[PDB]
Amino acid sequence: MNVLVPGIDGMVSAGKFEYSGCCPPDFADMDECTLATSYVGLLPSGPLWDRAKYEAIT
Amino acid sequence: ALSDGFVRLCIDPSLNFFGEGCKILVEGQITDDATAAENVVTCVNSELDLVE
Repeated sequence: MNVLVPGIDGMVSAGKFEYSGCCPPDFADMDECTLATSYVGLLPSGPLWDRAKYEAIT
Repeated sequence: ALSDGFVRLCIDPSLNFFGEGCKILVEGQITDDATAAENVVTCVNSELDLVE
């Protein structure tokens, strides 16, 4: 038979689901490197920005 | 010549901006503190460069 585990309602039987993969990223995934260079993509595009946006380092 | 730019156009503007189609010469005396050489015509840019 199953192996019972402690629970708020006494001894019950536990189990697991199967991985879904639809979890939004949590605080942990966010990093300064992650988005510090990201906003370089919010600027417009043209001859005045192409070189500058390409040479961005962090 | 922009490598990552668009194909058909390349503006390439000039470094400065003025026409100097006509010229004016101002002659006068200076003081000891002046660094400019005497009796040699030189071009004047702006008031920020004066005094010295």
